[PDB]
Amino acid sequence: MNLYTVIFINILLSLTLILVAFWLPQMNLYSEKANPYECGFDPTSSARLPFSMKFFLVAITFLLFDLEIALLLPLPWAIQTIKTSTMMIMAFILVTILSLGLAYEWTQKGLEWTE
Amino acid sequence: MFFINILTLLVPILIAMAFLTLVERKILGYMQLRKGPNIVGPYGILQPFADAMKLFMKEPMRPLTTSMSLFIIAPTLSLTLALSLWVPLPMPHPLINLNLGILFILATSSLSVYSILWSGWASNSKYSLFGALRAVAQTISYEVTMAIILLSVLLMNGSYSLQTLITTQEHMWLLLPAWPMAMMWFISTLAETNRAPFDLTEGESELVSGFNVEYAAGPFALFFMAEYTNIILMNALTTIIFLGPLYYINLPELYSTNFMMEALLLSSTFLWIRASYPRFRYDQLMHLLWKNFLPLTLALCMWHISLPIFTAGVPPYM
Amino acid sequence: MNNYIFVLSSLFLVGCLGLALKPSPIYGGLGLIVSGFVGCLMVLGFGGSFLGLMVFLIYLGGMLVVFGYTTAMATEEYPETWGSNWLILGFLVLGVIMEVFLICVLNYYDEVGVINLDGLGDWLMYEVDDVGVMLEGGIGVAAMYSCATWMMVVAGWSLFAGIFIIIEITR
Amino acid sequence: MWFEILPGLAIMGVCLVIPGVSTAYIHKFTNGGKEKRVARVQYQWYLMERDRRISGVNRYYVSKGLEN
Amino acid sequence: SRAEYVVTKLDDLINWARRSSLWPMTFGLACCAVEMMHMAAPRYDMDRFGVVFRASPRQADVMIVAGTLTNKMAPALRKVYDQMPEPRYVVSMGSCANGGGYYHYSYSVVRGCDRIVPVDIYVPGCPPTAEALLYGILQLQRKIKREQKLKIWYRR
Amino acid sequence: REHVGTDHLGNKYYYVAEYKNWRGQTIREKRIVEAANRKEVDYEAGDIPTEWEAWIRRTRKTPPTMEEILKNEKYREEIKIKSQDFY
Amino acid sequence: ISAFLKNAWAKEPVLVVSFSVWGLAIIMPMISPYTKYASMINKATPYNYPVPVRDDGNMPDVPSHPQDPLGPSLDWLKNL
Amino acid sequence: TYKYVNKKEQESEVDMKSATDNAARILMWTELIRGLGMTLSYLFREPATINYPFEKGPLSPRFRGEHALRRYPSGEERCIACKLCEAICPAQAITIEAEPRADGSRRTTRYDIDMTKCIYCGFCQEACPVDAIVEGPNFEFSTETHEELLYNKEKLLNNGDKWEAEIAANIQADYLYR
Amino acid sequence: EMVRKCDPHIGLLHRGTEKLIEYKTYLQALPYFDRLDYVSMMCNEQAYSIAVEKLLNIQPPPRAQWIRVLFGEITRILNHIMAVTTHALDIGAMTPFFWMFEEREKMFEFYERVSGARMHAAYIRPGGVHQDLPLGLLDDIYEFSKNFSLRIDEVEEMLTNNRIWRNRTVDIGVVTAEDALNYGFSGVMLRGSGIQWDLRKTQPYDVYDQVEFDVPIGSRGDCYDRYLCRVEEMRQSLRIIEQCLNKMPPGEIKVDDAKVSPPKRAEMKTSMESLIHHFKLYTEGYQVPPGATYTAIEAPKGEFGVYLVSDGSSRPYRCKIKAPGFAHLAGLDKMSKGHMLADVVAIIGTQDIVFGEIDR
Ligand SMILES: CCCCCCCCCCCCCCCCCC(=O)OC[C@H](COP(=O)(O)OCCN)OC(=O)CCCCCCCCCCCCCCCCC
Ligand code: SF4
Ligand code: SF4
Ligand code: SF4
Repeated sequence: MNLYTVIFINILLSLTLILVAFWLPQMNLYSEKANPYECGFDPTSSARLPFSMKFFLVAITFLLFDLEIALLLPLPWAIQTIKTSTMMIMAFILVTILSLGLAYEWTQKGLEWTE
Repeated sequence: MFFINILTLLVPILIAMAFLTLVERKILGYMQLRKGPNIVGPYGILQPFADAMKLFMKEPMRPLTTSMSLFIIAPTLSLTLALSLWVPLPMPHPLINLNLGILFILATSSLSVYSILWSGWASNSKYSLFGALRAVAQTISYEVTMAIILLSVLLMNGSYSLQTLITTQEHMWLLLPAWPMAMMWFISTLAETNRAPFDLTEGESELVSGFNVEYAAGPFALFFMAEYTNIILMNALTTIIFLGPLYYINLPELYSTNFMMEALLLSSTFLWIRASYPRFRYDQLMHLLWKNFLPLTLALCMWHISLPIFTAGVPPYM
Repeated sequence: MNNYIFVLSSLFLVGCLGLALKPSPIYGGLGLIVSGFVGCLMVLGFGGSFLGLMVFLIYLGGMLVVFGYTTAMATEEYPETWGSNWLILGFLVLGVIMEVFLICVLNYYDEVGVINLDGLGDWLMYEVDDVGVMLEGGIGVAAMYSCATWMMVVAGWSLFAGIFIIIEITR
Repeated sequence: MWFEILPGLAIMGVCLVIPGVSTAYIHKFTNGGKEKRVARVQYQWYLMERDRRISGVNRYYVSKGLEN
Repeated sequence: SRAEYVVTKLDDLINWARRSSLWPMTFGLACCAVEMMHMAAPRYDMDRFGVVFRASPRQADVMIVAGTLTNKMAPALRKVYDQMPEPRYVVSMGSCANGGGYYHYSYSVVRGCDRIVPVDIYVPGCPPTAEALLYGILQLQRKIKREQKLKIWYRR
Repeated sequence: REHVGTDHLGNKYYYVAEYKNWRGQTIREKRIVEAANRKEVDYEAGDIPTEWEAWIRRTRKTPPTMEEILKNEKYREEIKIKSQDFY
Repeated sequence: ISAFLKNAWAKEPVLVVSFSVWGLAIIMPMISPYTKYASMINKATPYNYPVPVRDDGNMPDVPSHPQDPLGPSLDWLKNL
Repeated sequence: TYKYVNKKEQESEVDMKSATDNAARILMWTELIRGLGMTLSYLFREPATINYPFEKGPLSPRFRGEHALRRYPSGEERCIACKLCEAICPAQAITIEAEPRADGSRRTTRYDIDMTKCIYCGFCQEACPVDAIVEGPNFEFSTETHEELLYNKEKLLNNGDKWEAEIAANIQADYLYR
Repeated sequence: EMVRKCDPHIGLLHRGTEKLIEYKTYLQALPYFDRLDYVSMMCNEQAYSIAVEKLLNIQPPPRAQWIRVLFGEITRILNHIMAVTTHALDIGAMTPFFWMFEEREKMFEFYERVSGARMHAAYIRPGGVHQDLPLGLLDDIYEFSKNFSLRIDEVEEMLTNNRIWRNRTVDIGVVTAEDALNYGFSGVMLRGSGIQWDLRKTQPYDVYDQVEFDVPIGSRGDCYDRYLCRVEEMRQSLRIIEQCLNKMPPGEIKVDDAKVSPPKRAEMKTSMESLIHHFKLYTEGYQVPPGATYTAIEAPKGEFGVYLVSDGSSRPYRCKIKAPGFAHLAGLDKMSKGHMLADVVAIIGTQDIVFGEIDR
């Protein structure tokens, strides 16, 4: 109940600040004020056109590494096991596999950016 | 009474951030050979409130090309998460004792990125999109190593609960066993808060302003408030994890004071660095992390898996 | 507090329906993050902590990458939201009202078979080791490092080969 | 000089020490002189529930000694 | 005392906030921008008066027109002024901007920024001394100090 | 610090040479004013005697003598008269 | 090929330290004399009720009281 | 004569001590710590900022500021409508129209300087044969409306009267250099 | 964020300086040259003065030449501080800007004391300098110069060996020597790629032939190299300032030919010839012989040149100013290839440009 209460109070505080901000100041709205901004000269195209990403490979690699962090996180409870040999061996294997994958992607110029 | 506790945890934190703005400006001034603010009240103590007032009283803007939904949501989310992350912290007794406190912090901070992302997309402006995608790159950098750093220190902590760290550091700081982890953690916090040198998501030089280019008045105020709350939060997290304060069950206030001292010093160090150093190019930030921090972080993770086993020092669960 | 888990599940269904109506991928990812949060809350209510926190963390990262790709590749000049097209809006509202009607129909037809709006919340958690010590899902998930080692072996190979696979596909 | 940084830093320090002290004192006051019990595990929750049922006032912090 | 008294004090607080925190937009067109930089420099330190530069016009208050306003530039200046959120003020520094300045009789130069935007404070010079621009900023603060917006509404 | 003058308007001037404090940081020399009002916003040109400003900005090497200013009060006031005669 | 390692230590120190600590992590558990004690301590940590066993008269080793001299002893941990 | 700023030196300078030094520099962020130390050194210095409004920066006797029209000590106006200032002004701000007074002297019916067209060069006080037009030490005269910056004869003469003593002192200080 | 193509759109500060000058006398046109490169004012006006003196066949006096070189080098300190510090700010590092703008303020104090204006001085005029140095100015300049070394060393401690600075500048905007020459770059842009060149040495003017200094020269032809050259050039300029301070000669400050230089005011108030000369010089102005010339000086940004055409009248016929930035910024598209927006942000600084001179 307490976590819910504190988070709801935070949400209400933020929303109240937003409402004050949007309903206190004097508003004069016209098209030039409401148009996008680009350093003084009108836009030449939309902002919704495709915006090529030069780090897509490392994005997907970040997905994979996030899941491997996922595999690693149970370690604080695991270390309490009675089969310490197996636990340590398996953790070493997992970390070594992570490192070797990173090394392969490094040597194949994967962490570099397309141009 | 829990509501009184909520007030006593939120109001002082908001005031602390408000005055962190002034402290940053004055420290930068005195380090750049100028006095900084010193007119708005004695020694410029009213400047934060003056600026907050001005921002909340300046017109709020709804540009015609914006997705008003996310445009209004993302700032609110930013401030909400900034305030929320303070909940689980033990100083020394936490407002909310979560068993998986560190995982809570990780998940909430990771969600903070979506405020920047959605704001940058909703602005529907070119610089805003640049900022959002640079934030994507910054997160892809820091998170992978942040998680392993916390895991490596947790292998000695014994559990994911933050309150356990006090008892773990009852005799010494975690820094001494794991300064190598601590420095990477410090740089990673620097990156996470979007602070300089890694201040790329709002690189005033390259981009006039990142996500917050179309945001003005109170929404922009909310973004800034979330930023300077997160600075203090991360410095507090460092103070708790490493740089352990002193806990004497009879004298909690000693822990409270030691924590305030160390957190203030580290938060000042943030501004010190901001003034000292230039900015990275976000490709160079990503390379820094992935090709320097990540290898060493992984190697230290294996080292800290081994150390409990071969030192016969596995920590107690519970 | 009796309808808590049912309300969470219903909100999850609403989020998944929004995803199914396949709006612009940005708003789809937003709805998916909301659904992930709801699922985390459901798991926590059932008492599993690690699993719920875990989906939340993993999918914050995953939907970040999804955002990156959609804005780099899956973008139109005029992205379509739920309310952009009356077809999608009408079928969204229709989904809500039809699901409510189905819930009521099942409730009346059989009050116990599937949905039991009477006594909702009575049958959530069945048994608990009141004096037990380790019961949290963390231990069960840590079983991978000791007993279900084959499981971690297959998962780790999956990720390892995944790295090579994506490298070659993106070549 | 550099002494003029200290004012705002003093306001900082007071506002950052208030939370911990306040929460500690509130916990003690609202749990009857003893810092809040922690239920990291179902066993501790069971003990706290037993204390609540034994108190006779439905408060876990109210304790009963050999006199009972 | 009276609703007038409370409204006057509220207006005083409003203007105290606005004048104590005013953020010039990073606009600079010619030499006079150099003296603006010097005003930013340690010796005078604009920040001391609460004045801090911001890049996005969306987050600014005062536009310091520093330099000549060429015909080619005029549309951009007008749009950034329009895109600034209200309340907003315009400070004109240098002869280049107050009027045509040295280049007043030229075919390209707009004879004064006041023609393209409504000006509040005119700072003369060539370049106006950083001290002169600081005095102009204080003058603008005085102008804000006398606003009576809330009072005019209540009497309205 | 030193005092140097309290003009008719009310402003008080000081001179402060170079001194080095505790650690000998070497505080730089100053020529300061203390005005009738201690708020910067309320400062308007002409609040300071024109002669006094000179020594503040180092154009005038030595501080003015109040009588010297008093003469300036004369000439300025009645110079507007003699020009009315001479057309 | 000591020159290779030494130039690596000069130009790319991070990789060298990473590989070195990786090797040390793999090696030390075999070298260390205290490795045996980890599993013994984990087994010692008693997290479940020690269910008593019916005394059929053919059980000399198992004790009849916690304070009896028979059964497991944890003095090796008490002065590990 | 030349000097290479960044000439590449020697590639064979290899020692265990030197490699350790380089690795320590890389891993321990030595230069970054050095920069932090430099910034801290700055922190504790006296700030150079001047409490502007009550403390004003140095100005020399030659300062070129606000134009002013002096008077002869008797009360006569020094300007005799020679118009050299108008002829020379690079920006064509001065406009003068003069007539012969009753006595027969030259006097300016109107003397107008457009201070928004003036570039404060000083060529007017340079070329005034009777030291009539002088650019006073004042620099604080920002106005709230464009029409107040179009100075006229009365405004210029009043400025001269107001700043006479300091204008006179600067002129005595400087005339030898001129 | 890859920059495929760069298309500068200049002229947003074009004010028709060159057309205006055709309606103004030579002295009346001198102030225009302060307004061009507004961070190297005195060097600009020195270029104009040299051109006009070349046409007139007049030679400035020794003390005037020595003062002109002294203040040209002080102006070079100003410009190089501006370039380095604004480059640092643009990259991200900000403290050096304030640290060195304090020194720039002191230097503006010297400017004002000698001319009466902080910048846009209009001091160096055809035929010498307007007024002689005020007493004590040399001593104050010496006091400034004896300590400027500490400030420059501190800035170098900040940025030179910084790994962040090195990563953000080194190997950025590489320009080969042949392409530099062909594109028409000048000054530090050439000396960074390694072309040994400096007008002060190869084509001397004023007393530069009598002052000893070194010309820093690059090696890798990148932003880091050019920044190093700029810093070392500030040091060499300090050397030259010392030389000038010790070598200031006595004498007059303007050519004693009242048909080109205005007479002394005291004499103008006594001698008829002086009064007539003052009158005609400040009205019609001196007449320049019919001719045409091109003069160039190593302005702090590069080779600043004016192609002046005279038709025998008191007003110039055609004045074409070669801003060293006009050739530079054109090569922006070439320099920024395969580099991203941040690297472009940086490359703009190294070109060391003021749009006043670019647009004229
Ligand atoms: C006993 C057996 C077991 C023993 C195990 C222990 C083995 C020894 C391990 C020693 C290594 C310690 C960890 C060092 C991590 C440093 C990573 C690194 O190598 O530096 C990366 C970078 C250097 O720059 P760069 O040249 O790009 O590096 C690549 C060169 N090819 O450096 C950078 O990233 C710097 C750029 C960011 C600058 C951020 C500003 C920081 C300012 C200083 C902070 C000072 C305080 C830090 C302490 C915080 C405490 C909480
Ligand atoms: S007003 Fe004068 S100093 Fe300012 S930009 Fe124009 S010409 Fe240069
Ligand atoms: S200072 Fe120069 S521009 Fe101004 S009025 Fe005098 S001559 Fe004309
Ligand atoms: S130059 Fe002097 S005397 Fe001649 S018109 Fe001008 S002010 Fe009068």
